Amino acid sequence: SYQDVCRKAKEKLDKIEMDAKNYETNLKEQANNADKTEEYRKKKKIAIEAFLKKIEEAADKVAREAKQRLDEEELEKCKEEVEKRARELRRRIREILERAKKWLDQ
Repeated sequence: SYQDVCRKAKEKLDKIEMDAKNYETNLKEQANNADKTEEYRKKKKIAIEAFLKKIEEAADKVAREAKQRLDEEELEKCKEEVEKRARELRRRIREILERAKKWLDQ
């Protein structure tokens, strides 16, 4: 049903968002203290970008599949809600990357 599809897509996006927040918390807590050379910063930035781009692939897949299922009344309200949730997740993922680059450039 459109109700189950909506609820499940939102639940999956919430899980991806929490995984991104937990990853960010783990960066600040578990990362080791070494000489922050230009090379160290570039190596860490490319890995963080790769990790966050893979989180974005998961969010994109959940959103595209939810929209596709809702396409095949209140169904339009659900599509708007899932798309708004996908956009906000994308902005949050972008804000994590920006804070991480600022954190490495300290």
